[PDB]
Amino acid sequence: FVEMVDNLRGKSGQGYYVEMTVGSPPQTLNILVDTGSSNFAVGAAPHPFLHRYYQRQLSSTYRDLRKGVYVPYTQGKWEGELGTDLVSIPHGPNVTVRANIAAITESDKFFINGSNWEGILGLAYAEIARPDDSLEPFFDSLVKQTHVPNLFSLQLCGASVGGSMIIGGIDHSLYTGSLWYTPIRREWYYEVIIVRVEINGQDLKMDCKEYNYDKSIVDSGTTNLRLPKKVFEAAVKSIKAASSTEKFPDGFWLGEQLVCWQIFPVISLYLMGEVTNQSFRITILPQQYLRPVDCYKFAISQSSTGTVMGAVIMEGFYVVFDRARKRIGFAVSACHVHDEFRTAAVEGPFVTLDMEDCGYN
Ligand SMILES: Cc1ccccc1-c1ccc2nc(N)c(CCC(=O)NCCC(C)(C)C)cc2c1
Repeated sequence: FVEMVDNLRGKSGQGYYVEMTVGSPPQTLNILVDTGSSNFAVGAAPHPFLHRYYQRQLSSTYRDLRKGVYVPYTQGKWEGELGTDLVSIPHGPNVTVRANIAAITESDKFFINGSNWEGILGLAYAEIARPDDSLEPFFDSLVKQTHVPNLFSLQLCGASVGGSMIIGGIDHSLYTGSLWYTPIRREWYYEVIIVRVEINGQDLKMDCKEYNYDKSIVDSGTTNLRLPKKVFEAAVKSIKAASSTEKFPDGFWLGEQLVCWQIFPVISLYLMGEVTNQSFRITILPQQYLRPVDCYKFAISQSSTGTVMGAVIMEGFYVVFDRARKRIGFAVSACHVHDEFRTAAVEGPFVTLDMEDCGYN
């Protein structure tokens, strides 16, 4: 999978995108890689922020589904017109798939001014696709129509960002040590179960249900580590404690301020393993959750929809979305940023009882 190496670009905080083609003849677009959504949606109108857009009138293979779709978010939205067309990934597998495409015709606070992408590739499952789960997501269409294996893996290496999306396989050059797998609890988001959290080696001693209150997901579309409020409150209280050599205001912890200088504690997440009463832990450095924006912001925030393992987690690990076996693999990434005193790590096995009780119902 050599030519798929380094097929991801982007800017800090603006997500990772991959090059794709749509229609016949092929129209090239940069498309965000997003494991937290399930729609393949592309700009189709000359929005002033867009470098380019889907021009359906130029594609002989375009087919109109004659149905709109409306996707609101927190004060933002995009909406579009559903259709199908031929889709390829130039630095991916050598195949061409007919996939659903949502031609974005109206949006608000969706496209980013100054960014270099024009659409979004939802890699999650049909259940959270809009308008309903009958709109087959792209990767499902890819797997059904070709012999590409039902998995993909992501190495996000956080000016410009870089990374690799390996469609249908695993490139063992992109990680060190062994892969450790956590089960996909349910196929809608990429939902997983955190069973224990440690700050600098010290457990938070919270009922593990809180770590997954509502849910916990793996999301390449989210920048930060998003923890439930009560877990976030307890998490920052511990990170605050080990960080007494230097005192910042309270608002900096809620995402309100940056400071440069031109000692922090490591965060450990224990994930449910593949075997009863067996878990493993992934540990990230300060180089992950303190994102430069030599200045840096604090990239851990609270959430209402559960835990979100975003780029702060994924940029330290090679992550394997093993859809065929309903599991997610983690391994130390060969590109993660680390000093010479501490390293990102994936360790196991550990003994953890009542891991199923950690999931919310
Ligand atoms: C921010 C926003 C504004 C207008 C339209 C869409 C978006 C949007 C697009 C894709 C997203 N993809 C994501 N993975 C996320 C974060 C995770 C999340 O809440 N997913 C829920 C489902 C859905 C992504 C809203 C469809 C938020 C997103 C927000």
